Amino acid sequence: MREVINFNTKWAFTKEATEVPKEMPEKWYWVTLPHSWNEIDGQDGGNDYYRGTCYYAKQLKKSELPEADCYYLELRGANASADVYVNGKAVAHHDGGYSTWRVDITKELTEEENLIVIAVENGVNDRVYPQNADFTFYGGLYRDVNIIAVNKSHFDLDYYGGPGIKVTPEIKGADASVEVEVFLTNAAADQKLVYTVKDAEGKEVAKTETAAGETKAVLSIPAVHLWNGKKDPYLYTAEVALVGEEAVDAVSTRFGCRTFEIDPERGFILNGEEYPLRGVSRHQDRWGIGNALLPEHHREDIDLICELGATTIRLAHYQHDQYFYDLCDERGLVIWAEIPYISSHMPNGRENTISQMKELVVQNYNHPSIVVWGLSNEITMAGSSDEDLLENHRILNDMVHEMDHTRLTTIAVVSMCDIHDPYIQIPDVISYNHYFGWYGGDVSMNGPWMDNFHKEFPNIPLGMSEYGCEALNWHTSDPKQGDYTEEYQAYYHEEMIKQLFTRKYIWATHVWNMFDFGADARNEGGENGQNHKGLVTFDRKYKKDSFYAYKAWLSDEPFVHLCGKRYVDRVEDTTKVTVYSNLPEVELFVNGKSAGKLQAEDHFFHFEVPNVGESTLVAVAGEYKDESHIRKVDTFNEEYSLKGGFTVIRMINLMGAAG
Amino acid sequence: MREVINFNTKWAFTKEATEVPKEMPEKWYWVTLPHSWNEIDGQDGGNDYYRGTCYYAKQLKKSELPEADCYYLELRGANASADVYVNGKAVAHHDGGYSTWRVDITKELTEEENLIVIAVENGVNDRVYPQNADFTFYGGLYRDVNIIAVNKSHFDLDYYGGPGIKVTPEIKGADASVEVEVFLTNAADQKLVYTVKDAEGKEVAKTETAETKAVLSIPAVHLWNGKKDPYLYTAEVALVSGEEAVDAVSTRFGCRTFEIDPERGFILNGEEYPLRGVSRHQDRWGIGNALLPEHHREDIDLICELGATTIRLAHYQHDQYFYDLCDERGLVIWAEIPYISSHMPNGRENTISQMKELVVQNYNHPSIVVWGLSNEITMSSDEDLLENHRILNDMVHEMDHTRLTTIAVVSMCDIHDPYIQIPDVISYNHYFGWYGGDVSMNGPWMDNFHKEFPNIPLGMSEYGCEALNWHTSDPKQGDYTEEYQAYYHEEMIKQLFTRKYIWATHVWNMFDFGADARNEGGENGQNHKGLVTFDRKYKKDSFYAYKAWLSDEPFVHLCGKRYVDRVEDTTKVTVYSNLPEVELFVNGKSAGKLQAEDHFFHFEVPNVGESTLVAVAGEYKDESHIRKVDTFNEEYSLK
Ligand SMILES: O=C(O)[C@H]1O[C@@H](N2CCN(C3=Nc4ccccc4Sc4ccccc43)CC2)[C@H](O)[C@@H](O)[C@@H]1O
Ligand SMILES: Cc1cc2nc3c(=O)[nH]c(=O)nc-3n(C[C@H](O)[C@H](O)[C@H](O)COP(=O)(O)O)c2cc1C
Ligand SMILES: Cc1cc2nc3c(=O)[nH]c(=O)nc-3n(C[C@H](O)[C@H](O)[C@H](O)COP(=O)(O)O)c2cc1C
Ligand SMILES: O=C(O)[C@H]1O[C@@H](O)[C@H](O)[C@@H](O)[C@@H]1O
Repeated sequence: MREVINFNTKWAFTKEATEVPKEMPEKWYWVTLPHSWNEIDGQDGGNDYYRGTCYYAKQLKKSELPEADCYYLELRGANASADVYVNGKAVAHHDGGYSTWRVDITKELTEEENLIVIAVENGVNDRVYPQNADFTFYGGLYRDVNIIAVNKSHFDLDYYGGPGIKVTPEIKGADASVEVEVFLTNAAADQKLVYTVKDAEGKEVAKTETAAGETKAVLSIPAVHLWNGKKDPYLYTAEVALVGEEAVDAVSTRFGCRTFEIDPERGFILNGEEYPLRGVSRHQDRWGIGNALLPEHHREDIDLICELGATTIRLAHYQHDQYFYDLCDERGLVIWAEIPYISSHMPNGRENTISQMKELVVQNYNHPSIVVWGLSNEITMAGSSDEDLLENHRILNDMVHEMDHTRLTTIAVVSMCDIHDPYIQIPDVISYNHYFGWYGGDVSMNGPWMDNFHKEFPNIPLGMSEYGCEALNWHTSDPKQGDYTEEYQAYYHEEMIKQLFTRKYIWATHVWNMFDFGADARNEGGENGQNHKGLVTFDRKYKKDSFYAYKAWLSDEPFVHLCGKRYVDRVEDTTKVTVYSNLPEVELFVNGKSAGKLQAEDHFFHFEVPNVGESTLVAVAGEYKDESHIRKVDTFNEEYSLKGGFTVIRMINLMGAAG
Repeated sequence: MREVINFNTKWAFTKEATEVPKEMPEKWYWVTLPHSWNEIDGQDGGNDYYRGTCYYAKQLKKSELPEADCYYLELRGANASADVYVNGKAVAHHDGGYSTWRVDITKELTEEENLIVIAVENGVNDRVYPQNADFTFYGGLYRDVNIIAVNKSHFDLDYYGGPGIKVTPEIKGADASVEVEVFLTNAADQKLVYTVKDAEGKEVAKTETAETKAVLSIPAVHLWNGKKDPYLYTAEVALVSGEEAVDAVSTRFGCRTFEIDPERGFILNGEEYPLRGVSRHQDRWGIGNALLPEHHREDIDLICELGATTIRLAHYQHDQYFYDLCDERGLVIWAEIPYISSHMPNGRENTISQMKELVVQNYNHPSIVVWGLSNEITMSSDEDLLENHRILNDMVHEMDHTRLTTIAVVSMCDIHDPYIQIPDVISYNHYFGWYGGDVSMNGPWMDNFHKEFPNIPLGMSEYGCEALNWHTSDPKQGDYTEEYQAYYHEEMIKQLFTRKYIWATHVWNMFDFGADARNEGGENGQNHKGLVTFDRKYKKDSFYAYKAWLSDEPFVHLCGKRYVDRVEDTTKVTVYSNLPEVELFVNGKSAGKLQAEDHFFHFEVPNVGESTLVAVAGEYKDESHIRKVDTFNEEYSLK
C-alpha cells in the first residue's frame, strides 16, 4: 500500500530573494521540474553562470494527498546544497547535488495549505565537492521531487536516500544463492516479511517468509540466467512486502547475477570469459536544458552509445540519474561510478566525501552494471599526496570495501602524476587521464607510456580513464594539433584505438567525451562555454567522423562512412579521402568512375582521388554504401579555419578554464 | 546592404521590478526569445495567470555590430503593450501585441555598453484589445527581436511595421500588370531598379525610375490557384546610387482573382473553389505562444494532411512565417483583429491602429482574401459600435481594393441587426450541438438566413464540440467524449459541406488551445474543442472525419481505438475513408462490406471476448482492439 506522488509542477523560483518568504510568492517565476537556473548562462562561456542562493516555493495542499500515516518529501537532485523549509520551519539540510535524499514531514503538515520552501545554492566553499572542475555546476532542482505516502511501519527511507533493499547473489556453479536484506523503520514483531524473486518474464522462481526481525533471507535460483553484459543483460526482480495479514508496504528492485574480475594481464573478466571493456564516458547535461534532463534524454544518450558499440561507460564525475543506471542494467553496459572528489583536495571536504560516497553505494548497490566505485579524479593536480590526502583516500577505500564485497575501487590519475605516487597504491585498480596529442606531446606517446607503468607495477591493473581531442566545424587538409579541426580529431582517435584496443592488459578505455558538454569557463574554439572533446555535438544532433572510427571497431551494424562530408571546398589537385567500415573491403567511386578498391584490417581506409570540379564520391562495401561531395577551388575557404608547447593564445584560453 | 541581426539570446527577465534598471541586472532570470511568462500559469486554469508589467534587459555592444548609418530595433510580437528604453531613455511605445513595430535607436547608441530595457504589459484597461475573449493573453516578447542595419537612405521602416513594398497585381485576361509601390526615407538623384522574378528566379520584368510607383507586366501569367498551384513570384527593388546599392526590399506575391458569390460560394480564378477548413490559435502546450519556426511548420503540416483549403487565423494577426507558409501551400486565409466580445468605446483608437497594422504588413500575402473586423462583438448594437465598425470598413476598403471585409457574428445576434449589413460578407459562430439544441439545427438555420438576405454571402466562421479522453457507447451532448465530438462533426459536414452557398466553413478549433479561465472537461485552463490535442501529439477521431472529405491521400481510419472495454453484446464500429468500399474483419472473419458516399462507414459487430478489428480498403488497412466486459469501465466517463 505504498504510493509515490509527483511534485514537479507549479514551482515559484527566483534568484533575487534574500530570505525565506513567509507567504507564498505571487510575482515569482513559474517553473516545472526538472529545472536549473544555469541552463543559459552556464553554457555561453565566461565562467559567469550565476552561483548563489535561489528559492523554490510550492504549496502541498493536505487535501490533494492520499491518506497515509507518514509523508516523505523525496528529492533526487539538488545541486549543490539545499535546505527544506515547511511553513517557514527549517526541516532538513543536504550537501552534494547528485544523490537522493528524503525527509519526513508528517508532523509539519499542520495547516491545510502548507508552504514548502527549498533554498538551493551552488556557491564556493571548502566543504562540498565539486569546487574545482571542468564542468558547469548547474544549480537548482534538476531532478524529480516526490512525496512518498507509506504506513507507519515502512521500509527505511531515512538512510542516505537508499532503496531499503539490498540484494547480493552468490553464483555457486550453475545456481545462485541470493541474499536479500531489507531495512525497516518502526516495525512490529508481529507483521511478517515475504521475500519474492521473480523471473525476467514475471515468473516466480523462489520465495521465502521471515519475521520483522529477520531482515536477511537467502533465496535460491536454479539454472540462473547470468547477467552477461551486452551478450545477455538478464535481470531478475526482488520484492519484499511487510505483511497483519495484508501488505502494508513493499520495496522492490531488479538485479543481475554475474561474476567479474580485473586481471592485470587479461583485462576485464566477465562471468569467466574475457570481456574487453572499451567504451566512453558521458556528462549528464544537454545543450539548452542544463542538466534538467528528461527520461527521453537519458534514453537518447544511451541509444547513441549502443549504436557506437561501447561495452562500458564512465559515469563521471558524480552520481548519475537512477533511470540511466537502470538503462545500463537493461542494455548490459559495464559502468564506472564515482564521486565529485575531483582536482584539489580540500581538507574540510572529508565529511562530504564519506557522505556522497556513502550515498553513491547505498543508492546504486543493486545495479549489476556497476563494477567499480571511483574514489577521485586527478586529485593530485593541486600538489602531492600529503598525509591528509592519503588518509582521506584510505577512509573511503576501506569504507567502500566494508559495505560492498562484490565490486572493486578505482581512481582516475592526472597525467602529470608520477606513477610512484603513494595514493596510486590505495585502490584496487587505477586508470590514467592522458591527453598526449591534444595537450603537449604526440599521440604515439600513449602506447609506450601505458607500457612503462605496466612494467613497474605489473600486478596493479592499469586502464585509460580519459583521453580525447577537441573538434568543431573546422576543417583542413593539413591536420595539426591546435587547429580544432574535425579531421585531426579523427586521426587522434584512429591511432588511439590502434594502441589501446590492441593492449589487452589495459582493463578499460573511456573516451572523453561521448558528447560535448557545458563548461562555462572554456573559451576554446569558436563556441565558448563548451568542451568540444566529444564524438557527438552538445545538442546530440551531429555525429563527428570520430564517432564512426569507434563504430567500425565495436559495432556489428555493417556500415560505410565517408569522412569529412563537411569539407567540400578543397584546393589540392589530389585530395585525401578516408572511409570507415567494419567490412573487409571498400571501393571508392569519384563521379561514377572507380578510383580503386582498398583493404584495411584496421578499418581505416585512406584513399586518394583527383580534385576536379564538383565530384560526387561514393564508397561501396558489399550492399552498403555512402556518398560525399568535393569541389576544387583556387584558394582555401576561410570558413574552415579558426582564424606543453601550445601557442600563447591557446594556453590563455586553457588557463581561463580555471578562474 | 540591409542587414538583419538576431537579438533574442541572453535576456534578463523579472516580474518584480517597478522601474527601469540603471545598470544591467545581475540577479534577474535569464531567458531567450521567443519567450512568455505565462507558459505555465496561463494554461493551468483558474484565470490566475499573472497580468502586469515585466521587464526585459539586454546589452547592445556597439563594436559587435555591422555598422552602416542607421540601426532600427524591430519587435515582431510584444503582448500586449510595451515600452522601449535605451540607456534609461524612452524611445518608443506600442499597443497591441500581435503586429510588428520598429524604432530607430541610432542616435541613442552613444555609449559602447548600450542597455536596452523593454517593459511589456498585459494588464486590464479600457483602451487596448483584446480584453474579453476565450483565449489566454500570453504576455512578454513571444516573437523575434531584431536589429536592422540600413543606409541613411533606406526603404520606409517607420510606417506601421510595413515592408516598404506593395505589390498589387492586375490580371488583364492572360497577362498581368503588377503594380509595385515602394516607400523611402531620407532619400535622394537616386534611381530605383525594379525586378520581378518567377519561381525559378528568372527575371520576368525590369525597369528603372528615379517615382516610387512602377507597373511591371509579366505575360503568360502563372496564377496563384490555391492548393492546385500556389505559384509565387518574388519582387525586388533596390535603391541605386551610381553603380552600387544601399538598400533593397523584396517580397513574394501571387497573381489571382476571386469572388464570394452569395449563390455559388467561393470562386477562385473564375471557377468555384469551395473554402472548407478550420481555424488555429498561435499557442502550444508548455511554451505559451513563444513559437519556433518548427512549431509553425508542424501546425501547417497537420492541417495540410487534413486537406483543408482555408484557415481562419483568429483572433488576431499571426506570425509572418505562418502567413508565408500559407502562401506556399496555397491556402486561403481569413485574418482579423482582436476586436472581440465587448465593444470598448475607448478602444476604437486601438482598432484603427491594429487594423492599419494588419493590412499594411500582410498586404502582399496572396493567401489572404478577407479582412475581419470583429468577432461576436454583440455579446445589441449601438451607434458607437456601429460607427466604429463603419470606420474600419471604410479604412480597409480605401487601403486595399483587392480584398473583402467580413465579421464573425455571435449565434444569438438577431439577423436583422444593423451591424450585419456593414461588411461585404458575414459569418456566424454557431454551436448547435454543444451549447444546447441539436446538431441538426445548423442546416435549417443557415437556410433561413440565406432566405432573408440572399444577396449577402453567408458563411460559418466557427463551430465545434469539446472532446477529451472520455468514451461511451451512448454519445450525448455533455459527456465530453471523443465519440460525440465525432457524431457532431459527422452531421455538421453532411449539413455544411453539401450547401454550396456557404462561402466558407471554419472548424473550431484545429488544435486545443490555452484558455486559463476555462475549468471543464477534467483538464482545466484549456478549451478541448480542437481536432488535435494541445500538444499536437494526438489527432482526434474527428480529425479523420474531415480528412475523408478533403484529402486525396488514400487512408482508412478505425474510430474508437481508445474505447476498448465495452459492455454490449453487439458493438458499433465506425470507419472513415476517402475510398469507395471498406470491409471489416472481426478476428479474421469478415463482417461484411460497406459503401458510403458520406465517407462515414458504420458497421455492426459482435462483442465476444478479446476481438481484433481490421478495416480494409484495398491495400490500406487499419487495426483496432476491443473486448467484452460486464460493467462500463468508469475510467472512460467524466464522472
Ligand atoms: O581537459 C579536459 O577536457 C578533461 O579532461 C581532464 N582534464 C582536467 C584538467 N586538466 C587540464 N589540463 C591541462 C593540460 C595541459 C596544460 C595545462 C592544463 S590545466 C587545465 C585547466 C583548465 C581545464 C583543464 C585543464 C587535465 C585534464 C579532466 O579530468 C576532465 O574533467 C576534463 O573535462
Ligand atoms: C547497500 C546497503 C544499503 C543499506 N540501506 C540501509 C537502509 O536503507 N536503512 C538502514 O537503516 N540501514 C541500511 N544499511 C545499513 C548500514 O550500512 C549500517 O548498517 C548502518 O545503518 C550505518 O551506520 P552509520 O552510517 O551511521 O555509520 C544499508 C547497508 C548497505 C550495505
Ligand atoms: C499595404 C500598404 C502599405 C503601405 N506602406 C507604406 C509605407 O511603408 N510607408 C509609407 O510612407 N506609406 C505606406 N503606405 C501608404 C499609406 O497607407 C498612405 O498612402 C498614407 O501615407 C497614410 O498616411 P497616414 O499614416 O497619415 O494615414 C502603405 C499603404 C498600403 C495600402
Ligand atoms: O466558445 C468557444 O468555445 C469558442 O467560440 C467563440 O465564441 C470564441 O471566439 C472562442 O474564443 C471560443 O474558444
